[PDB]
This record gives sequence, structure tokens and C-alpha cells, in this order.
Amino acid sequence: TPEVGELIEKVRKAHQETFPALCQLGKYTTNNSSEQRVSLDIDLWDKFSELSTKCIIKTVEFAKQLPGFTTLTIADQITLLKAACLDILILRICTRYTPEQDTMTFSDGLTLNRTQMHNAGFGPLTDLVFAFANQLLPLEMDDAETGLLSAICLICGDRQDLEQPDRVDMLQEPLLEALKVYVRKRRPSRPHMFPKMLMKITDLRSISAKGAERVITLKME
Amino acid sequence: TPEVGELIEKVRKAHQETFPALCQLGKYTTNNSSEQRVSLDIDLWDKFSELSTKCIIKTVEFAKQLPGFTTLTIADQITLLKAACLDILILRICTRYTPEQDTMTFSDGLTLNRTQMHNAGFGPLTDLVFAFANQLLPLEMDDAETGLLSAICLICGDRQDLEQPDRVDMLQEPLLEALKVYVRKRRPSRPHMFPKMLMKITDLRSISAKGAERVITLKME
Amino acid sequence: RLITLADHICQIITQDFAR
Amino acid sequence: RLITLADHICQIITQDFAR
Ligand SMILES: CC1(C)CC=C(C#Cc2ccccc2)c2cc(/C=C/c3ccc(C(=O)O)cc3)ccc21
Ligand SMILES: CC1(C)CC=C(C#Cc2ccccc2)c2cc(/C=C/c3ccc(C(=O)O)cc3)ccc21
Repeated sequence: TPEVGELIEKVRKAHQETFPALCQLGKYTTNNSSEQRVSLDIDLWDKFSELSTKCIIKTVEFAKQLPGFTTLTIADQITLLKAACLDILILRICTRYTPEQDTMTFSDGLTLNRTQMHNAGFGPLTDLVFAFANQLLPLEMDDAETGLLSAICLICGDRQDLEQPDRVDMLQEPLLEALKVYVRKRRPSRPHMFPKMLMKITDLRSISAKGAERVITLKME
Repeated sequence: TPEVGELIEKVRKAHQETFPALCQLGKYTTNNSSEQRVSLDIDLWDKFSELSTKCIIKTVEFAKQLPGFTTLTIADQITLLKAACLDILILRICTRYTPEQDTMTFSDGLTLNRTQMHNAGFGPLTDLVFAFANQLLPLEMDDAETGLLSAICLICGDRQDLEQPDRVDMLQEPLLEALKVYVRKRRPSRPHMFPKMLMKITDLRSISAKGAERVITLKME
Repeated sequence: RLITLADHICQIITQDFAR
Repeated sequence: RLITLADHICQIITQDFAR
């Protein structure tokens, strides 16, 4: 528990310093491309691409703050981040869902409704992502739990092409105990909350597997 | 015939000065977004938007060079141009079709294959426009005939909301005579060429009617 | 921003006749 | 230009670790 307490602290902090809370942000909206669903709006896609790229970098930063991550080979670090980054992006944006307005909020405060999220880049996966966001709400996750869940998703010894899968498994072990203990101590009345949280990684995977193979359009630089 | 000769000359020149011949252009290609069809490529759409806007302005300029056009009210001029501009754009790009490479060439020389044209902005109408381009080939149209057909499509007394529909009809009459006489003189062996050419306006309308209704995305702007 | 092609075409032409 | 989302993500990450 002293070493478990300090792990939870390190992971909570890693998440918080790389992902602002909704309450810490100045939410702002736009009327751009709200009228109907279209294949893509170029202005929203430009912003969405920019914000997504920034969040990928912030997720890399998050990973580097996780105990032991930078002791892995650079090859294994990149391999883990390739495999889990989109899953973590999906979890992150879904934690900024506001059910009353059916909106999601990016890390600069930009706040878009469902149709705008469709036109910004969710496209045919829009309702899937929003269903996932809604299914998160009953869990009532805090920063520590979001961060530990992200960490468990990332630090996975079963990713193909790992050079040192045993070492990765070693790093995952304490994160699992950390989440298990934390969830138990946070809500002792609800004993299935731990496995329910873990199984959300499967839902993330259903979406990211579809998303990763989509051919996207970008500027030629 | 001299009054007819004068009109054909004026209309040929109007077209030529607002629309370069394929042979007058430096054709250049690109490998961008050639791999597969996608809903939109942002680089190609940016270029396509830019080029189309310029061609709209050149088509306006073309109209102003047609005898009598600027004697119509500004309202009627805008009404005629709103109704026919896309039809003229379609005919124009299709006259720059190269059958051996299955490409179209814009007025700066940009030369794109069928997949690239799809991704630039043709979208679900790509095959329809290319079918029309291919159907033009047997007609073997020259500049005077392309210009006269454009003029006939534009100067139409049956457009909704004309203030002086009689005066528009008056301007169209000599264009019809001009095309009829010119086509007859050019190919005395092929007597149905005139009505065959005229009926191509119907085909332009099938395409433009679908195109006009499309919700497009633009920079704000 | 979204706009029908017809409305965009109308905008380009109307602005060109502006004086 | 066209790229799979997976390949794009991989590029962003790889470039970030570059020395
Ligand atoms: C799988 C799907 C539907 C398909 C495609 C996506 C994409 C992308 C992309 C495009 C360009 C470059 C890199 C990635 C995508 C992205 C996300 C989450 C994004 C995100 C953005 C900002 C923040 C923030 O500011 O806090 C948090 C999360 C969720 C689902 C998708
Ligand atoms: C009906 C369809 C398939 C749907 C949509 C279109 C569009 C558009 C748009 C987009 C932004 C601004 C204005 C218009 C469009 C455009 C054209 C012909 C275009 C043109 C471009 C350059 C040149 C030149 O350089 O010589 C000649 C012809 C044909 C079919 C379409």
C-alpha cells in the first residue's frame, strides 16, 4: 500500500499533467457545420487533426511519466504506443463528454456536438464513440482510474513484435493491483466495478481496430 | 451569311479568350491521391475549388463578350448565369478529356486521372461526367461549336424569374441559326449533327441538376 | 462551413457583378 | 495526400522519439 499508494499518485499525476480536466478549460462552441452530417468539413477536420496530433504527443508524454516505461527499449516503447495510442485518444475524448448537450470537448476548450464531431472526423464511427462515452458515465471514473486504465491498455506484454514482453508484463502487474485496490477502496459497495472498468478496454479496441484502417486525407508538406 | 459569319467569329473568340485549348497548355500531373477513391482529398479539393472559381469568373467574362448579353438587365444576366454556369463548367472540363490516359486537364495544365477527379470533387458523379466526356468525342466539336453550344445553353428565355424573357429569346435565335449553318457547312456529310449537339445540353442538365444540390465544404471565409 | 453548390455559385456570380 | 490512420499515428510517434 505505501508502494501502491505512490504508484497511484504517479499515474494520476501523469494523466492530469497531460490531459486537462473539463472544469479546468474554457469551453467554447461554433456554428460551423452543425446543420447536417456530411462526409467531411475541411475547417473542422483541420482543427480536429491539429488537436488529435497534439493529444498523441501528450499521450507519449503521459507514457514517459509511467514508472519503468523509459527503461524499455525505444523499439518496445514505440511498439506499445503504436498499439494503444488511438485507444487512449478514444478514452480521453469520451471522458470530456457532456450528456446534457451531447458534446465532446477538446484540450483547448473547443466544444462540438454530435453532428460536428461526425464532420470533424468521427464519420461513420460517430455513434459508436458516443455510445461508448455514454457507457462510461455510470462508472464515474476519476483521474486516477482513467490514468490507470490508460496505463494498463498501453503497457501490454501481448503486443506483437515486442523485444522484451516479459519486462512489459512485469510493468503491467503493479498497475493492475493499483487499480484493483483503488477501485475497491473508492467504492467498497460495488465489487464488480474493477472488471467492468477493465472490460472497457475491449470496447476501445472494437472502435480503434475499425478506425486504424481508415484511409485519411492530409496536406502535402 | 455575313451577319452569321460575324456572330460565329464573335462567339468563337469569346470562348477562346476565356478557355485555353488543351494544346496551348503545359500539362502537368501529380501522384497525390491516385491510389484509391476516397470521399475527399483536401489538397485536390483546395485546387479544384480554386480552379472552378476561376472558371466561373471566366464563364462570366465569356457571357459579357456575347452580342447583346450586357444589354439585358443585371438581374437577368445573373439569373441566366446562375442557371447555366455549372452546365458550362461541365462541358468545358469535358472538352479537355484525354481518352488514352483517362484524364481531364484544368486551365493551368493540371491533369488528373479518373480516381483523382473523384477525389478532387467529382465524387459520386465521377463516372457520369466521364461518360459524358466520352460521348462528346464522336461529335469532334471545335471552338466555335463549343462556344455556340455554351451560348445557347446560357441565353435561354425559359429560365425561371427572367424580367425580360422575350429579349432573351431574341438573342438566342441568331445563335441557333449560327450553330445550324456552321455545323452544316463544316460536315455536309453528317446531317443529324446539329440536333445531336443540341441534345447534349439535356445531358449537361442531368448532371448539373444533381451537382447543384450537393452540400459542399469550404474554408471560413 | 457548409453551403449548397448552387448557393456558392450564386454567391461567386453576384459578387462579380458588384460595383 | 492519402494515408491510413495507423500509418499516420506511427509516423507522429516515431518522429517524436527521433534524436
Ligand atoms: C477512431 C476515430 C473515430 C477515427 C479517427 C480519429 C482520428 C484522428 C487523427 C487525425 C489526425 C491525426 C491524428 C489522429 C479519432 C480520434 C479520436 C480522438 C481524438 C482526440 C483529439 C483531441 C483530444 C484532446 O484535445 O483532448 C482528445 C482526443 C477518437 C476517435 C477517432
Ligand atoms: C457537378 C460536379 C461533378 C460537381 C461539383 C463541381 C464543383 C464545383 C465547384 C467547387 C468550388 C467552387 C465552384 C465550383 C463540378 C465542377 C465541374 C467543372 C469544373 C471546372 C473547373 C476548372 C476548369 C478549368 O480550369 O478550366 C473547368 C471546369 C464539373 C462538374 C462538377
